Amino acid sequence: TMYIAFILSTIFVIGFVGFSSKPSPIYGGLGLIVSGGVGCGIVLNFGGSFLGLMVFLIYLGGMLVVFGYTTAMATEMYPEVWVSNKTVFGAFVSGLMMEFCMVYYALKEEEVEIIFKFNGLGDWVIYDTGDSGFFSEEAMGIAALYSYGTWLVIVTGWSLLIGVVVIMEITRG
Amino acid sequence: TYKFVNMREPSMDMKSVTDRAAQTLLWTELVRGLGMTLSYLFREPATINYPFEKGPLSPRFRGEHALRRYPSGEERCIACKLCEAVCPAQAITIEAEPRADGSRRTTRYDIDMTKCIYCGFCQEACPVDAIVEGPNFEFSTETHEELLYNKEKLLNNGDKWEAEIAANIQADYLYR
Amino acid sequence: MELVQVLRRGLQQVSGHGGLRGYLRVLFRANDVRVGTLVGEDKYGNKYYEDNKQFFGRHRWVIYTTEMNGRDTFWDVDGSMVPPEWHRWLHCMTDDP
Amino acid sequence: GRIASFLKNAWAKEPVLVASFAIGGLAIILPSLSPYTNYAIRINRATPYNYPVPLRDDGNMPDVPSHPQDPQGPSLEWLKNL
Amino acid sequence: MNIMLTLLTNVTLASLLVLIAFWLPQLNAYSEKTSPYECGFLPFSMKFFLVAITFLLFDLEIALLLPLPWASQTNNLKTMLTMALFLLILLAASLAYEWTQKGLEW
Amino acid sequence: MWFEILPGIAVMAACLFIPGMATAHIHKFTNGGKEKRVAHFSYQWNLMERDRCISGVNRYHVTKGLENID
Amino acid sequence: ELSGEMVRKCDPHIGLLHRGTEKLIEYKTYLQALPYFDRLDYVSMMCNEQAYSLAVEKLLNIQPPPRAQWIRVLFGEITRLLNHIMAVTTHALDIGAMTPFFWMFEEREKMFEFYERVSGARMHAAYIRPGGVHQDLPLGLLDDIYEFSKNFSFRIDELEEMLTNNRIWRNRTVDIGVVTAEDALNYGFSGVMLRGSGIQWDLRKTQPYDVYDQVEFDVPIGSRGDCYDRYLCRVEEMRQSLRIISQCLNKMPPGEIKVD
Amino acid sequence: SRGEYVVAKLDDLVNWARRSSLWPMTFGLACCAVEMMHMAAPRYDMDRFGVVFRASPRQSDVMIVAGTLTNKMAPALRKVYDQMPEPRYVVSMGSCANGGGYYHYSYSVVRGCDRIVPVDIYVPGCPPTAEALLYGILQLQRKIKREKRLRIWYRR
Amino acid sequence: MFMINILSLIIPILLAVAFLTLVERKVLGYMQLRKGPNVVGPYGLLQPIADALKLFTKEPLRPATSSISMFIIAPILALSLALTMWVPLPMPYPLINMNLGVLFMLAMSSLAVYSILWSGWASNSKYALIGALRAVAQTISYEVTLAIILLSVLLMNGSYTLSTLITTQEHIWMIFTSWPLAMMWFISTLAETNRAPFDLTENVEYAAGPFAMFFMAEYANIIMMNAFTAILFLGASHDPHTPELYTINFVLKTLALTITFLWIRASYPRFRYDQLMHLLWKSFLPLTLALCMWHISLPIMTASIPPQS
Ligand code: SF4
Ligand code: SF4
Ligand code: SF4
Repeated sequence: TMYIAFILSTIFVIGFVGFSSKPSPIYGGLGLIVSGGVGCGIVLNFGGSFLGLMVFLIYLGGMLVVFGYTTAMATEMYPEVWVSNKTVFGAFVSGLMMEFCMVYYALKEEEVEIIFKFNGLGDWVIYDTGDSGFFSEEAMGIAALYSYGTWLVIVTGWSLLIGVVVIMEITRG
Repeated sequence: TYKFVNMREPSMDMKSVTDRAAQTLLWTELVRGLGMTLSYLFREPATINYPFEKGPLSPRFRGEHALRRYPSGEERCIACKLCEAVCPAQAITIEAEPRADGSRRTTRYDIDMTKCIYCGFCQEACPVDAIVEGPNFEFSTETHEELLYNKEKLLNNGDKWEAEIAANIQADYLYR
Repeated sequence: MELVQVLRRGLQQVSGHGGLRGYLRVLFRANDVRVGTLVGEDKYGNKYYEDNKQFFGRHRWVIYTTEMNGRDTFWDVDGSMVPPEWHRWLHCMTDDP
Repeated sequence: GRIASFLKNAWAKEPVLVASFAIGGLAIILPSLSPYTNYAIRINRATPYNYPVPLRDDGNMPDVPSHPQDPQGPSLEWLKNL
Repeated sequence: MNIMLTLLTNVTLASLLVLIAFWLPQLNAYSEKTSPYECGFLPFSMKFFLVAITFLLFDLEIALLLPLPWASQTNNLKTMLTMALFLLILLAASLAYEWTQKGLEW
Repeated sequence: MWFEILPGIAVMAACLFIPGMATAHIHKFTNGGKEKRVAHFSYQWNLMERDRCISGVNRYHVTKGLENID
Repeated sequence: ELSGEMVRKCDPHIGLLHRGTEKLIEYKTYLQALPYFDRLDYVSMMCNEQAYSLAVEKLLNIQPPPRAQWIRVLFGEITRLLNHIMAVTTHALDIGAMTPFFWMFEEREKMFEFYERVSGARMHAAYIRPGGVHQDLPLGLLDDIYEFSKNFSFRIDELEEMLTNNRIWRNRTVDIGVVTAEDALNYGFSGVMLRGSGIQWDLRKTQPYDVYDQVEFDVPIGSRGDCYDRYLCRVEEMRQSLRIISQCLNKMPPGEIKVD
Repeated sequence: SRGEYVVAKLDDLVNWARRSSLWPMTFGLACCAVEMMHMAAPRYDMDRFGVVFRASPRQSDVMIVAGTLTNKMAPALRKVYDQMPEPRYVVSMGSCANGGGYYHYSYSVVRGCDRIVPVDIYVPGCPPTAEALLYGILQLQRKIKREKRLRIWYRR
Repeated sequence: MFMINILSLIIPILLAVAFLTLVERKVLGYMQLRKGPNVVGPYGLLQPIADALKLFTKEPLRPATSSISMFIIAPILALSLALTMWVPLPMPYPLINMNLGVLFMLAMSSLAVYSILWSGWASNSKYALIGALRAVAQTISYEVTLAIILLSVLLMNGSYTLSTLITTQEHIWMIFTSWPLAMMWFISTLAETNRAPFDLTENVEYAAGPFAMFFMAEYANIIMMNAFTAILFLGASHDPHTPELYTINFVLKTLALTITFLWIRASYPRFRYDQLMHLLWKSFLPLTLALCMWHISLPIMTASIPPQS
């Protein structure tokens, strides 16, 4: 279980290939839910509990659920799987093969370099030895948004409100 | 002579408006209804324990048709066939011939209970109290053919239920 | 308090059905465990009980016999097992047993 | 006058909104007009999340407490009373 | 490993029950209902999508409102309070815009 | 009457009672007859890891007191 | 034809229970035709018989005996309770409120016993026959009717306690299916439909039949024409029916039960 | 034998489950539906026996034909019946459902629902009293209790 | 031993759901002057077993699923998420103690929504999709108000840790401090589980086993939500030496809340989609926002900011 993070990252890539093959929307949405869940697992493994639950509650919970909502109401497609017609099947298989080639060139060869330099050592090495005491670094920093990042709060809130306005103006016909 | 349902103006007294808003916000009437159902919970249930307990019934109850006999043992039916005529569903089929003795005894008294409406006109028409709807309501069958009752079936039903049928007639003949 | 009286009455009902065995027997054969005066028993074996205290509809009840006309009725309590003479009293057509 | 009637009409017709505006409004005005807000700030600062890194005594720091527990230094007695 | 074990056990239990409910009960022979799904041939009303996009945006604003419990421990209580009230006021303003204008049609 | 519902509610109550009791008992049984320690922050875990080393049997439940010193 | 969630054209297709009763009546005698009317409205049985009985009596140029007329009205109002219970409870049941249905249906079971005590059948009675009623009331029937009516008012109030003031019930009934008074008359609406819109019309008052002229009651009148007002009207009709029932139980005259 | 004993006991268990938790669908067509409601009314309370009125015909086990099956309604009855899952039992309530009753000679009345769908229990009456309908259901329960589907499969 | 704990959390909940079916039947009946299941076993104690056995023997009909794959995943997701939501709950000691257990619960409920969408879409049934989308709309509105209420009440808890709620409510139940939020929270929980009056009567294509599992998942969610309400507002005394006391009190509270769920089910007429959303958008949401403002300002203005740790 020392390479659990690497396994999760590979599964993340696999799910990305799955939904990036542009399959039937329903099957793709799943290809994204699976990858999203994996990514949350990776973030939790690095210690980002709040951010891990963030994607699960917002991205997977709401963003992808509204995406599915649309696919369900505007359903004009013939259902097909990732291993369906060659257009999707070949793309999925080729993506998996490219990922597997990267993995082999990464583990068997320690210093793998395609566009960036990568080291085959387990990601556990990058973890830093330190103690936060009675602290949640992630939580404390994110809560500092209300104290330090007042400007960020203002801009993000204005963007949200104007987003509601824009959505209504667009979907008024 | 006529009553105005609804048609009640709401008072705009600040106290009245306050109580109305209290009803809206604090959900008072919903709580009242909830309490009513809770009261119904602690009442005594009205379910009878069938078939160990049977529901109330009156002596005038109309059920399974039955052919009766005189105390001597002779079939009361004298083949007048007026019960066949009165039957609003044309369910009774009566064919009669002079018996060996010479009396008007039916050779066929067939009533398909699957067509009878259990109106009771037959028992009201019979001039000798021969065909009388019995007290048995639980005579469900598994095949359609069984519902069609022969004369023999009617005679057997009469012989089986005679005690109750006679008691009920004795308890109701004065009203009729 | 009256709660103790209720529990005691339950135990009395347990005793009145002839011990725990009979109490369970009436519980699992009739789904009712109240007791009443044995008005009478037909020849087939069905026993008829009446309790005026119970509300109309449950004042009179019949415990069906185990064996009737060469048929096991320990669990198969047919509604037509009631004899004609008892039918009047059980169905409240008359008030005379 | 006219505003007073409007409030009565609003509570008569849409009491939920009237309550929402009132609760929200108080949740803004009341904080500024409250003395315990100052205390709430002090309590947050008082809580010693991290170690109080000692300073090297130079001989010219009378106020700074060079001891475990003596009069020099901040006091949490105010909180104890609260 | 404990939480991973819980997830694995729950998922496997559910999948096993789905197996014993989808393939085991259909083993029993029940003749054959030679009954075709007679089909012989779109309500994409905005009434539904609007409920969805508005929910997405309100959920986004709720996401910004999540770190509030830890944000109450900040020394700059006034600033944090002002920002929190600002975010809540913006949520209320978005709701009011939709309510006042042609929105909340659901 | 209404007390006839009580049997089913009691059975459900026992069913729901099983989990909490099981969790508490298993926690105490696997944590040296003590409430299972919590690590919500790194400091708490650091104490556990130190305690594990101090015990010498790689178990944090066993705690060494003044008898262990000197 | 639904615009997604809005009703544009609701075409009612009927005839799923067309049994050709009218033609069958022509092939049977007047007495034999009476049971058919019981089936027509299987919720209000004896009321159907009364209408047929009055029509035959009018053609026969005969008058039912005074006792029978009071008996007809007494059971007629009992029949009105049966339907109003059925109408309100089943309407609430379809809306979602299921508890009131069972509460009032036990009272409906009690009233069915009154039918069976006087005719021998629970629903279809054929008791009101052209010329009067089939038989006289069984000794003790009137006393039990008084007992039921005495405790029936509480039951109606319990129904109101659970529905009338309930906001969800009002939202599902208030300002729903509003019918203008003029439309109701032109569309041939009758009964609660007319009264719901405020039209002060009731045959028991305007065109008295049997001994309804000898009873005193009040006609509930709606104000808005929505379902809620008609719901209130039907409830109030149940209350006023008890008023008529009490009068009949105290004015039942001695005499025969069929025209002599 | 032991095999017969095991199969018989298992068959009894299966029979008990179905007869105890029969789920009927209310195909209320006419007057008989009213008495069916009185069966589910507090006095008789079919639910006490485990017979709960299942609105969904796709999750029902007993179709209680209550009323006059007209020619116009006849196709619907059969189509609903074949969309019921198995085991499915049909209980005919009322003379109209049994053999047309008052409308046997009508021009637009099916001469009994037996023609359209196979019937298992016929409840006589017009309308059959709620106890009689309850009696029919209990008779159907006893009918299910007698069924030996597994035993016949083993002895085949 | 940990696996034993997982089993002792999963199996009892399923049995409790099975008997909750009978409890609901009997409670509704006795509120309707009827006796619930009383023939099948003593006091109907064998009724759930009979129902389960009948269901797992009924011929399963195929609903022409556009994607069996998906049609089968929906039940699995629902049941697994329902089982998982029980894990973080502190019955005094939780199985898995998470610093952010509350957010975990919310996320699990959010994923559960997909089961609805997947079921309807794969069902290949216009009416199925319409009804599924209506369910999506209903759960959409509840999540917002539920999240806001949960955040506001946890502003006095001091964190998202579920265990801390016991300590916060050690002296006084949270409801006495936040009763309006409690009202809206309970109604929102009703809306979440589609329990009446937020049902949409008239995933039905599911046959027998599948349906049975969906039913079990829904009722387990009912029990879990009532437990969450109990822990949030109806705090219970916990003696560290004897946790059984807290377990008993908590179980009793959860049972009371489920009984209230049934009591409401047979007390009120069902809402209408427009009415349900004009509640969860135009009555609850503004009040939730105002109360969130109040529950942010109150701890600061009263110097009652709860401890972070
Ligand atoms: S009316 Fe009576 S006597 Fe005449 S045929 Fe019928 S049963 Fe016989
Ligand atoms: S009771 Fe009516 S339906 Fe039955 S045989 Fe007599 S007349 Fe015919
Ligand atoms: S049998 Fe009688 S009560 Fe039943 S539907 Fe036919 S006419 Fe109506």
